[PDB]
Amino acid sequence: SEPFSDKERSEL
Amino acid sequence: VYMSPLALNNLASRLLRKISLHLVMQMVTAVQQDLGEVVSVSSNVTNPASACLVRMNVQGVQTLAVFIAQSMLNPNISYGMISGLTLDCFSNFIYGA
Repeated sequence: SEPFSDKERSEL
Repeated sequence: VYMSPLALNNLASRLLRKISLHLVMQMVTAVQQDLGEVVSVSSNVTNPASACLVRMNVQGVQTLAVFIAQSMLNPNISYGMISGLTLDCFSNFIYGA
């Protein structure tokens, strides 16, 4: 639960 | 490509569409809670160290990385405009560093 991963170039 | 606007615009257009970075970061929270301990944040005192721990967002890292990325694929498609270049910005160690 510590790391939340991000795919970048995301329109959140 | 560098001779025709149209041709270059398409090069750039595609150069950007392809960019994809995959990063993993800790919880915005936990990092605060951690430095918060390392510096001893008095929830009453306003001081440099304490203040910066709030302008800490994830979106920033996204934008920053993606930039670092394209800026590395082809130097002739785009430029960046740095923000906050005050005359003596360097006297603000954080920004400076």
